[PDB]
Amino acid sequence: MSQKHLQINQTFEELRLVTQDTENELKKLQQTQEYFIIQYQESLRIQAQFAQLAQLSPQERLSRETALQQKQVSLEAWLQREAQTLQQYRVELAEKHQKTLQLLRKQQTIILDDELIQWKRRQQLAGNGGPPEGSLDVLQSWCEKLAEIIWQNRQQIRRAEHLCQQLPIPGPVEEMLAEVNATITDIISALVTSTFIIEKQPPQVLKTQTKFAATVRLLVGGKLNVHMNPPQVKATIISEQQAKSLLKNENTRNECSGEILNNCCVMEYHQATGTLSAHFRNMSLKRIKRASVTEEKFTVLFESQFSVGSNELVFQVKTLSLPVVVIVHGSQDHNATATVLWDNAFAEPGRVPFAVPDKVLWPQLCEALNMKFKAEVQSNRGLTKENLVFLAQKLFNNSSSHLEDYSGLSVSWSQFNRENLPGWNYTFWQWFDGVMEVLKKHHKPHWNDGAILGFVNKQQAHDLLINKPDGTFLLRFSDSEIGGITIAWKFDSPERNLWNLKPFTTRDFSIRSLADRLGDLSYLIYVFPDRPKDEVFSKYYTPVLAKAVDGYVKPQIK
Ligand SMILES: CN(C)C(=O)CCN(C(=O)[C@@H]1CCCN1C(=O)[C@@H](NC(=O)c1cc2cc(C(F)(F)P(=O)(O)O)ccc2s1)C(C)(C)C)c1ccc(-c2nccs2)cc1
Repeated sequence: MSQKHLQINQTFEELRLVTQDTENELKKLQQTQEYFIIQYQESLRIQAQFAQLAQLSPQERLSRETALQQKQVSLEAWLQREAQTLQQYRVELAEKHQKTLQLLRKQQTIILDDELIQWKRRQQLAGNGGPPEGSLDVLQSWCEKLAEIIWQNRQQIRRAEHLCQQLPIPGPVEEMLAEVNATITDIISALVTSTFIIEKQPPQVLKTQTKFAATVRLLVGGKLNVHMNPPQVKATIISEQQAKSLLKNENTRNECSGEILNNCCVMEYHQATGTLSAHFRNMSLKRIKRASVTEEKFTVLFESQFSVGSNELVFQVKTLSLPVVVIVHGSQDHNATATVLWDNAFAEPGRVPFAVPDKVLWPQLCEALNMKFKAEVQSNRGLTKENLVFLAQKLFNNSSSHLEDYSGLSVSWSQFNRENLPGWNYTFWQWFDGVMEVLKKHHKPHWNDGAILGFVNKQQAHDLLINKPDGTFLLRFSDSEIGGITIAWKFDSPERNLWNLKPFTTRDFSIRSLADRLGDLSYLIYVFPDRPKDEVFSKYYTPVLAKAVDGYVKPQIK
């Protein structure tokens, strides 16, 4: 276990102990108050006995009167001392409650403002291919203890308040309790609202009329008996503007930007795991309301209303999903992805709904592109420092081959996916995404195997192959054709020594695969640097299969 995590567990055990201590004190204080009340009635009976001396022999009366006086004077003195003891125990209990609430405040800030935020950030980067955020198991186990400890303390101070109503003692206790109560309502509000979270986000590139899912959960749901009357959670699609004003409490009526089919779900309690979660499995976007379409951000607002405890402590919880870009056609998916990638990667913590920086530094963009690239190609072979130099030369229209020279250069959103690259009809994102699309669709094994060098220009291709045996070739990414793969090969000749074949695209690869095509060209012998062609591609050569129409009753490879 981590050291930061062990300290959290140490504090939970410390908080449990001090809450037991105030429970014991409150039981002692209830006994003192009850005994004091019996003794107060004993003082009224001394008075009643004095009135019963009216019918007594004044010789015997003298004895029974001095005795009643000695009893009254001592019981009166005891009662007065006991009254200050009751006030002192009530102050020492309020001080103890104030002390544990401050330790609980520090503990809750760690759980909610750091550990939960880290998990949410991990879930946010996972949308770009980052490593999975992991189970909410730990955050739930911690939030359960926050709920259990704040509740135990609230019911202790409700019991203390009953005692004060039963026997009021004016003084500093009344304002110490008024303060402890304010601290409790803040802790409970922050805990309830902050633990209503999306476990499984909806798709960030969302086509209308397409089934989609999301999972919301209340981390403290089982501990505060919210599972008793499981609340209905409703999902609505809202705009970036509607989200901004929603958080500033300017929601006019019930603002929304479209309709979600099957947008209602009742939370389900799972006794074994203690989890209270709404699983929306069949949501669908029926319509969307507009104001680029691929730059327009929406969010799925999940809201619910429930109360904590037998009585009415009602909470209205709201949680916004990570921004979503709504497409209708499917061809819009590529540009929508850039808007999502920029948001997921560069959102500053604590931002107002969907504010992103205009510019980032080249190494920040590199981290985002490499994370996306490996998720798309499904490989651990990502963008090397050389590949980054190639993309930096392309993006900045620079000649440097030193990655360090690009360190302090900034890429704006328009430089990434608005303005086209010099002398081209496409943006840097459209070029990079075109490479990912061609690799993902047909060449995942080839990319993983090292068979596609790709991120080299014509001059780099020339200088790598110049001193290689004839038939040495590399597969490169085409500049002129988005999603294109061109063969560069060396073969000594009078005109040129290096040659670039016409690039292939997914349409060509659907008719005949890259491996089948390379296998047909007998003049391609070595895959750069010196790997025999069949060694790298033979695994993927289509074995010619005979057909049923040609008279073959059993499958046959002809
Ligand atoms: C059939 N067979 C046995 C063969 O050997 C035929 C091979 N073949 C050829 O000869 C073809 C036939 C016509 C001339 N051809 C050429 O390739 C000639 N070259 C070129 O035409 C070009 C090279 C490049 C490179 C690029 C780039 F590198 F990608 P970029 O980064 O600037 O974008 C861009 C444009 C061109 S045009 C040449 C001879 C080699 C000079 C072959 C190549 C590709 C295709 C395609 N089919 C489906 C799509 S592309 C079919 C024919």
